[PDB]
Amino acid sequence: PPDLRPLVPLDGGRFATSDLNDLYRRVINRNNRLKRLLDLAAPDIIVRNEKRMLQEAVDALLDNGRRGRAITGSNKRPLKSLADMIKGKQGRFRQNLLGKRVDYSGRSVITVGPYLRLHQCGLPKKMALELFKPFIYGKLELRGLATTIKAAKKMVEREEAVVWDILDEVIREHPVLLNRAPTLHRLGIQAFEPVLIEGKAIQLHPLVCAAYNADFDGDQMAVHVPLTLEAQLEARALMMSTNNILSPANGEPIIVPSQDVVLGLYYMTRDCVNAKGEGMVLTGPKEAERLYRSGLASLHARVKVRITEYEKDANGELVAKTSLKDTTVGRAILWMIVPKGLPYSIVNQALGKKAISKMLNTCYRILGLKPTVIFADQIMYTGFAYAARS
Amino acid sequence: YSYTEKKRIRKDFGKRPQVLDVPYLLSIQLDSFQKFIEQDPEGQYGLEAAFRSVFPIQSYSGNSELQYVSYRLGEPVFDVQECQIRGVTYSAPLRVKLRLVIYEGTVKDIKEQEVYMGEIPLMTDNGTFVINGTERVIVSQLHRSPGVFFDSDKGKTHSSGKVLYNARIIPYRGSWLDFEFDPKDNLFVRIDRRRKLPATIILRALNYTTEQILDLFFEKVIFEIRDNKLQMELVPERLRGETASFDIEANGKVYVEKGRRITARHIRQLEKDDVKLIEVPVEYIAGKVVAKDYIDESTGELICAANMELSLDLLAKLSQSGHKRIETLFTNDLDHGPYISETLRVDPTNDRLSALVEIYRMMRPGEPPTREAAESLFENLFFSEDRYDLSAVGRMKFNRSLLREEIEGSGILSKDDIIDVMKKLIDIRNGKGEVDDIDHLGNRRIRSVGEMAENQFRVGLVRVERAVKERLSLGDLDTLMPQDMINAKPISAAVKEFFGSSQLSQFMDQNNPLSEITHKRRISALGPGGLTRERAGFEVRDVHPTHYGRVCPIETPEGPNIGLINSLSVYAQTNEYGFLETPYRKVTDGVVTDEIHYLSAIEEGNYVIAQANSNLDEEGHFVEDLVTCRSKGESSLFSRDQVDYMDVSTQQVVSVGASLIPFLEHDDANRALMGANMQRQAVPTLRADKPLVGTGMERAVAVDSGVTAVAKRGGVVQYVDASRIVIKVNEDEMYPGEAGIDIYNLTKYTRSNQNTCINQMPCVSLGEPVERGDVLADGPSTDLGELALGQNMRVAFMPWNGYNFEDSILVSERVVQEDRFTTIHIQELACVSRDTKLGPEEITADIPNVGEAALSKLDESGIVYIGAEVTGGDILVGKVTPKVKDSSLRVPNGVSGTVIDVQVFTRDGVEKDKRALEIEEMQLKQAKKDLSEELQILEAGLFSRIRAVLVQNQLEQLAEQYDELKHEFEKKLEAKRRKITQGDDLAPGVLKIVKVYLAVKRRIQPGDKMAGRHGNKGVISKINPIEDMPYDENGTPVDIVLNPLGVPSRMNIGQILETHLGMAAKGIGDKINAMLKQQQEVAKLREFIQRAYDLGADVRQKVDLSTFSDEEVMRLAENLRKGMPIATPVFDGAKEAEIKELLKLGDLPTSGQIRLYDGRTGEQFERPVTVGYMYMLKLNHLVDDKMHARSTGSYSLVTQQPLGGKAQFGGQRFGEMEVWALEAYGAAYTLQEMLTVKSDDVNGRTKMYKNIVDGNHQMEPGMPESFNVLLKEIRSLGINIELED
Amino acid sequence: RERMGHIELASPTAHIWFLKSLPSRIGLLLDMPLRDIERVLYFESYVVI
Amino acid sequence: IWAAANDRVSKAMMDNLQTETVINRDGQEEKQVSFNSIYMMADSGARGSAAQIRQLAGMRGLMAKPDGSIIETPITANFREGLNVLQYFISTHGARKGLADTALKTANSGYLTRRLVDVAQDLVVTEDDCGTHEGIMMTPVIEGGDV
Amino acid sequence: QLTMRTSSIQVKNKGSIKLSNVKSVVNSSGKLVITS
Amino acid sequence: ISAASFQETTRVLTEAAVAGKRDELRGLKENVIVGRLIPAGTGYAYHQD
DNA sequence: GTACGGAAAAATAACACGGCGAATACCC
DNA sequence: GGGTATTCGCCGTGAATAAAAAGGGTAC
RNA sequence: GCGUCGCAGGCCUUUUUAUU
RNA sequence: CCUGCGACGC
Ligand SMILES: [Mg+2]
Repeated sequence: PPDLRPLVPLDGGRFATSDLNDLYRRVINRNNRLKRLLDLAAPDIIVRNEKRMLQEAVDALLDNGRRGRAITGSNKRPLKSLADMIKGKQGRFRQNLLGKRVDYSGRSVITVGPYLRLHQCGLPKKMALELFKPFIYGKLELRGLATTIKAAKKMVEREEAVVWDILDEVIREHPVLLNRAPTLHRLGIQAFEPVLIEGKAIQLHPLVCAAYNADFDGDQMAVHVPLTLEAQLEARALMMSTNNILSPANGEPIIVPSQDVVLGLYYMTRDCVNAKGEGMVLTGPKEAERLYRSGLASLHARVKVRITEYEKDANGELVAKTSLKDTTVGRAILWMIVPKGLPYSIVNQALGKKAISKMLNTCYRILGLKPTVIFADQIMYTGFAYAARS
Repeated sequence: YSYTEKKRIRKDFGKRPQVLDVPYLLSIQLDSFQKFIEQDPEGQYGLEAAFRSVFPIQSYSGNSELQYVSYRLGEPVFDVQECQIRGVTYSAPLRVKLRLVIYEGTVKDIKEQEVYMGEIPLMTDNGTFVINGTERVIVSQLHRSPGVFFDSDKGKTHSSGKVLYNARIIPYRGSWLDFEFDPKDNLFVRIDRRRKLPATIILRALNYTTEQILDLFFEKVIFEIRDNKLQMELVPERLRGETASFDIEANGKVYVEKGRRITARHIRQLEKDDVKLIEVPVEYIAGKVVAKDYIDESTGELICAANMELSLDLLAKLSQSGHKRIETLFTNDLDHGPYISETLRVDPTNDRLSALVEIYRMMRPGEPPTREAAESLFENLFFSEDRYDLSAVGRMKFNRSLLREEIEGSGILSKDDIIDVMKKLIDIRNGKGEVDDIDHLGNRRIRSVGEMAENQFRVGLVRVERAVKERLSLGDLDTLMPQDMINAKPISAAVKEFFGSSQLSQFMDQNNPLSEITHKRRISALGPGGLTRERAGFEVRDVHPTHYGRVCPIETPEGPNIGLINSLSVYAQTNEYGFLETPYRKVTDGVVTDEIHYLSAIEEGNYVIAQANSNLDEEGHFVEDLVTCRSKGESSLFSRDQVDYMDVSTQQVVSVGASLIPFLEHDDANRALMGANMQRQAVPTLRADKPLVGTGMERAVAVDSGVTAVAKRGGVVQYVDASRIVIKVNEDEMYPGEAGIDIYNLTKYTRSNQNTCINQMPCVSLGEPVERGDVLADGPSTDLGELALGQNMRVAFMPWNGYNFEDSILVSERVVQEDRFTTIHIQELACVSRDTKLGPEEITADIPNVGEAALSKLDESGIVYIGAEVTGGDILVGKVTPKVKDSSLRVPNGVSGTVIDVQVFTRDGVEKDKRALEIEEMQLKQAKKDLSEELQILEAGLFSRIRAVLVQNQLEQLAEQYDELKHEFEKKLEAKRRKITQGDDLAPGVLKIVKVYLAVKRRIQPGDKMAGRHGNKGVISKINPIEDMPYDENGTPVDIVLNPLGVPSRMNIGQILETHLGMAAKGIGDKINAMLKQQQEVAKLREFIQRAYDLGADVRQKVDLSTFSDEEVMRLAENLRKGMPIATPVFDGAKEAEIKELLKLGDLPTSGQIRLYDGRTGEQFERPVTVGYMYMLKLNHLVDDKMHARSTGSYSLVTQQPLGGKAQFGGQRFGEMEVWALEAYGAAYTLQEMLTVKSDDVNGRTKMYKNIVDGNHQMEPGMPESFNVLLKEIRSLGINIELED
Repeated sequence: RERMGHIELASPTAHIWFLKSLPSRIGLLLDMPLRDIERVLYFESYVVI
Repeated sequence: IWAAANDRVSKAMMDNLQTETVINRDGQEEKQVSFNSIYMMADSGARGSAAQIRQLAGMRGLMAKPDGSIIETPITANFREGLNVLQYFISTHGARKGLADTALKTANSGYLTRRLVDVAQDLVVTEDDCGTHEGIMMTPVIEGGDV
Repeated sequence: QLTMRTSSIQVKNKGSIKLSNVKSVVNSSGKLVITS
Repeated sequence: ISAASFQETTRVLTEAAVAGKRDELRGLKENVIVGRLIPAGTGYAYHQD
């Protein structure tokens, strides 16, 4: 059909031709020459060469390059036949069927968001206004502020005050699909909740950078917007970052802390043989935090803190105990981050990287999935807080 | 010290003295184009060789001949400044004088006239080419040198690990002749990688018999027959490596018994015995091979043929015939192998004609064989000058590999050349020989602009002489002139094809002078006749030991082409044949001399060269007993009285871009590679800022590039302005006739190739003495003649709340408020008004169906005003097309700016509008002022001469000279006005083209890519306020907070040394500023600056302030109040102890770490942090040019899919890996929505849009259109595929 | 974009997919080598029927 | 002997970097773990390993050739003090080899991943228990040195 | 993360050996040879 | 369909033309091409219901 | 300045590895 | 002379995207 | 809340650079 | 056939 091989116009006025149109023109011209020569009762020698040229023209139209030499026109390059549009990387399968270009998508440079949670990300307002056009149009037509769709389009293009309120209303519980360019496994496309920020960069959580394998030296990521209820439920239940905490290749976690968090938790949980406030009895972790923030006790000082740890060794219920531990000031401050089900022997040592990894493993093994996300978020928060004070 | 360097002297660390100045960096392409473009006799390089290799032209026995006499280049109609603003090619007309003779012999009439054959583009003095207004750079090529090479299979084939050798002859132009082996030990030959043949076929094709073949490749063993006992000739060297199966007997003495091994003591006994005739039994003779044939003088029959085994019956037949001497062949297994014997046994051909038939059948498949056709084909392969040719370097490399004394010869091959190549291949196979490296720089040449231009001119000239011969065959003479035979179409076509659309002809990066000076000095292994970037291999990408001083190892792009795109070194040059060379100081036995010698790659391996940084006793001897040197691709410790040469400098190994990194030896090679790659991507800011920690090579980059205004003649500055600088030339450099002044027109705000702003700012004052070579205007990224690629700010290395998590950079708000990273980007919007049917197009301002609010910015001519802040969706050039329809030029959505310049180009027949008249009036006013300056200077001089003669024919003579000068100036003004109003050429069918330029200022923001000079890149995450940044006890906040976590992992310690040295330099600058702020005298300031310059141990700077005046010391102090620049060399850099002394010179601690207080809370940090100054750079990876978003838009025609790209408002591509990641989940509805509704289904996406607008989240799957296109395309191939139901 | 046309050839032609793609479908059905069919189709040899 | 010298240099550097402290408890000194930033960033596992500290403080050691062999003259200096030209030109071989290997591995990795996906795209869990008795015998793999 | 470019045994600990798939014959010196 | 979309489309389509193959989807890649729910995850429950 | 589109010179150009099928040469 | 069985041609394969130019019919 | 009139657009191949 | 623009009817 002619729409599958069109003749495009140019600015100069000359209509440029394609490869298939040239091959079809060659085949039709050779067939017309053969018919005109057969009408005039030619001898066999000329019509044998004419039938041979028609055979070569048909073979060049079907698959140019198999038999003989591929014909070149004005470019010293082989022409495209009907078989070149099906096979190869630029065929209809790998370029138009297996991988396509989709709507409701964007792309920007990623940055770091320390204040974000594990299930949310920072989305710019200039991208959220473009990716959520018909939702804002439907909400403006429902609220009655714009009866005509052209009035709603002009209200969005003018960027009025209620447009940002509608955009904040249609984004609160609508997830987006963030994706990096090399997708080696299934953790390269995760779902997050958009947070309207000011700027042109995407704020990414620091804990998902190990799963994404993306630092912040110029990396870019693509966003996608689900529209149907089934797609939103598949993003919330299957593709959410809080649901993918174990790798399906071997079972190891993918929410391991990076260098700044383990550096802060290593500097906080250490001790020296002589410091300010060494050798005093403390009544709890709140007095340790008060003595650290008041400037009367160092972060590395061997003290005696009365702790209250819980243990769930019974049939589901938790049993409490109270004793005097020989610990430091920073480990008591980190003990407020640790939940009730975990013991005290996992925090009384110097926290490296595998120690925090096995701490998160023990928390996910004993408590479950829901406190583990809050524990990892609070660990990242206190690591970023105590790496700056050092 | 010149007048430019005396304004601000950079403190130069380093202990090694410089015995050789840094040469001109862009001299390679300039010297190549000078060798190509100049007039040179004796048939050497240039256009003369191309004209002599073609002319004279002979006809087919027509008694006619067209020969070449001389050529002459014309003058360009416009210079470089006008071809860029007009859009034409800066070329020159070629005028060649030919001569046509005719014989009956003798001649009867000679026709001589000048013939014009195309135009060739000239090279700018900076080293560029103007093709269509833009500047291009022809990249040099790195290809294999012509000659002969021997390689090894290294055991890949045959799966047994057997090593196979081969030999190939690569000419400069012609067919290939490759020789190969067999695991069955058979020598083969293949031409142009076709089906292989035995080498005896091409031997017999060169008129060789079997006896001559066995004579050339084997020795003769005389086997004579005596009366009895079967004597034979014995050579004692032939029995080495062979067992003794029989008893060796001679003259009754026993030497070696039966079954005894031959030891060298028995060989020495055979030497001492002096015997050559032993007894051999009959069973040993049958294992030999006969050499030639034997015929009977009485019978006359063929007993045995050549190259066959011996038997007892044929031995008896030679015994009865009376053949005394029998010639055999010597066959061994270590030194002489029977390869040619098995090659003759494999070859079924036994004639020259059959060999020619087989060669014709191999080269021409499917063709009827003919003896004359095979004779014409075999002669036109390696023995015809037209089809085959070897250069002088090819003949030199061919004769050097075969151990020949002569280096001269012909371009075609011969019989003895192929014989010597086969002999060398046989000796390599036997063991006496070795293969050579392909990666060696002595086997690789370097092409340039002139050689490729000469090759394209030769292709054009042979097409022209083909057309001339075909026109001379059909026609007569004595009625025409030699102008119609010469057609200037193929020469101009080949020249425009080479200069316009080529793999090595690319645009020059115009964002930095360093990017230009590294793109011009670029060596590429790709191109026509080179390698391929995806099929190169591991062995060609690594760095060779012969790359020392010739190819930089740390300057290559990372990605698809690593090691294929190399950069030239600083002191590296090019030989006469095309090989690389580096200078070496000649070291005699008495003293290390200073005379340099350019050694090539082959000459480097013979001598031994000491290290670059080897300390001496300042007289010329080595203070160490053993010094580290290199002899043949390896480093070792050598004696004192063993060296022959020495490195001339310590910067000869790195390139120009790699020598701008201070403390390079303290960084890893990967981080240095990343820093040298990212140093070329910087964007110039509003104001240039000098580096506090530099090297000293910045002035060479700023001067050798064409970005600054270098004064041609010294003198006194007469008139200073922001657009022009007038220089009054002194009488010492003035010409004796028509003395004048120099006028430098500064290049103001305009668009470069990378959509950036290039601008020249003046740096001189009124009445300032300048010298020859001093700069007058500072271009982009240039500060007082240095290279200022970025800004230097107060830096700190500490984590700040996770805002510098992986690579992120925390920038303060004072960096944004001072606008020190604001860049100017200029775009170009054109409006082509073409001539079509139904009347032409007009640029009238009366545009229908638009309000007057859009026409308020347009003038009466229809063009937008200069200086109007336009936005997205405004009419710039009002254009209508008669059917009237509207086709005016509008601003695209998303871009904006300010109109700064409008250029209007019109044809000769079309009447110009008011804007073109205003532009021509402004250009005529500028030319009138530029002529009137010299006019009033000469008028003042002539009136001074009138007053001199005054206090009567001399007055009349001077008045006649005054009227002659006025007439000459009027003629020059009329010529300039005619050159202005000469007109411009356009495309056929185009009336006029109007171009609008938009300028915008892009500030810094979170998302931009920042980097340094040590490979430490990052993206800004948050712009922090000034009250939240950490501060010291004095209250000075930090501008940039960096993360120290990347320092142990990525080993780049040079950034911390640069930080400490910049902190010391800023401390010295703040002490100078504190001394200058209070009222201080000149003596204390002078002695403080002298004490600051005298710091260092055994430095070679030696600045003495006794020769400086008080105004010069005050100007130097005002230039040093912002910081003292420090020159830290590449490997001769400053040590840590000198940084300690420089920190003790100020009020700063030696450790470089100070305590800081928090800005948010106010408490002191527990540990001191490293606070200093680091030269930062802003790359061309801004976030406003990368952010894109799309809900709905346009779709394609064939496959109903969204478009691709930001400029077309396209969408992102959901590739196959994202589909696999969605299939790895249970997300089936999301993949169905991505594949059908969001991409393909038109009815599905319209129903989905209507449902989302109405408020329903429900979709219909439908059928994708791409599957229907696939079904229609498979169905057109004659295959029936359909969906059944 | 869905309607097609046809070209009535004056002489029959062989399909290149069922001839050149190894193994040859015409060469295996007729039990003939590919070179002889290439000589017959491109007018270089005769064949008796 | 150069490998033994490099091992002794690394051992002395690690022994100098472990304690590095003479601090008084009440009036007498006592050794403790160092609070150096390099040792704290290399010991906690944040960024960098022991080989990075060996190349930053001790000698770099033996370096290989592009042909595959090892140069007998090693790099007796680190990145803290000044390297000469030969010790940089030696390390450029390994840097270029690593960069070329990283640049050329990705096409083969993508081709292998594409072939594995297209050969294993049609295996979906459809049942719960087919009722079979076949199976493989799980044993720990032993090569001869250790498990 | 992978790569692309190209007489006597000693025990580690104390334990009894286990010889499987071996056919032997007792010699005169008291050693143990393998005929498999 | 899965054999032609991966590699060597010409010989696979030639064998499918000379053999007369009837291709049920029964998989992921065949359902990707025609644009419907794959038999995996929620699409498996859709195919079951 | 409108009109058949081919094949022979072009002073053409020239990858490594692997699987499958055909011409052809050994071995009784 | 039938059954092998090495050789030698030939075809298929060689990651994934964003920007910026240049050319879309040359002859007699 | 839609339909009629007019304008602009839907490309292909090759080369170079940059990023992951 | 789909987008965006300008105009008009009930
Ligand atoms: Mg990155």
